[PDB]
Amino acid sequence: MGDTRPRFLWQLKFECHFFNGTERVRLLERCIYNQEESVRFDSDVGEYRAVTELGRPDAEYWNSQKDLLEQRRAAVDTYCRHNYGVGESFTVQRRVEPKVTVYPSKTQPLQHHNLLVCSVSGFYPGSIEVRWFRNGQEEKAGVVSTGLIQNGDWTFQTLVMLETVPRSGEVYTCQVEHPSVTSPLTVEWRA
Amino acid sequence: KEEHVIIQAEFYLNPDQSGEFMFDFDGDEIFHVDMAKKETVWRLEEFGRFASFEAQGALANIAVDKANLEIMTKRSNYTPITNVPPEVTVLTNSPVELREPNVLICFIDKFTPPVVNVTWLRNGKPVTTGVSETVFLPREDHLFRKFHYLPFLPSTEDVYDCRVEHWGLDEPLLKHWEFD
Amino acid sequence: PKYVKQNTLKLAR
Repeated sequence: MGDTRPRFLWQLKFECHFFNGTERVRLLERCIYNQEESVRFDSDVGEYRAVTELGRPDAEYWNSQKDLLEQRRAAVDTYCRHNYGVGESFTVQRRVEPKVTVYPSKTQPLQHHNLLVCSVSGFYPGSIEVRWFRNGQEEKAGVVSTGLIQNGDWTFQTLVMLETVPRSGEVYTCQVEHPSVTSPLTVEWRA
Repeated sequence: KEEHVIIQAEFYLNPDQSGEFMFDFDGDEIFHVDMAKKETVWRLEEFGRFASFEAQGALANIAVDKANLEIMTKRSNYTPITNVPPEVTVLTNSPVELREPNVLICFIDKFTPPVVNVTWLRNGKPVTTGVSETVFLPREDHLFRKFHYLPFLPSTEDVYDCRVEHWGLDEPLLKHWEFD
Repeated sequence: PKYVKQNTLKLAR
């Protein structure tokens, strides 16, 4: 790509952290130069604090401005709780059910073994639990999970794989628990 | 033990003269402001039927952010950013079935500064039909992530690559995908 | 329902 001129980056992050609905709220305003946070306002502290030397003059200056501090102190209500209410019904309350499929892997590394894949896709929110069972008994060894993959479009996916050495008659179950369903989803593979 | 986090994230980058303003909820974008068209762009279309945001407020913040960047550049005695190159992964959004529409996702993660060149290639040739992408999304370590998307019809005869260039890389990174 | 922003402050000069 060329153009190796030096670059200089300034980032601001106003973070509203919500605990138990909006029972407890913490506002953390952060200023970041390049990759280093320089100064922050933490509503649990109630005034600006420098994080590095570069942020010292800003915290000193902003802390001398009474109206500024009063607005920042009330922002847990006028900003965080306000914005939480604006979007609650389509963010906090968004629930999209996973699509769950089970299939043997197209590539089978070992003879007499069957790598099974449980694909859990399209869901929201990210909190999910995916388990494998063999004849009804949970497999707590031999399981590989890709972990939670955020797709960038308000959906997630995950893949959970089990190496079996199956016998005819055995029944393997992938079980998914997620806030969008009241009972676990299960998909079975019969060896 | 937090349940949720909403972040208003902004940046300005020189000498590119590039700014961004977005809101994030639990790591997903709610909206950003298009700096050129000067309008609010909702990440899912329906959000614009449920809420509003005055885009001119973002432009006013960005002007302040540009001026502040200049202040910090001088205050740091012109210390520039250290490039951090991205990690790139390509995956589909659902299990692949022959001739069943799907989407390829190119996930570009853990990089800074927020300037990248991304191209989808099919059989080595650039493809743009139906592609889309996100703006630069924040990370807790202050690096960035980004997603590019390519709807496609799986086939045994096509292979794909996500080609990514960034200042922290000395050569283009080509992340490959083909029907298994 | 309108999202509200926090205003960015001018740094010390």
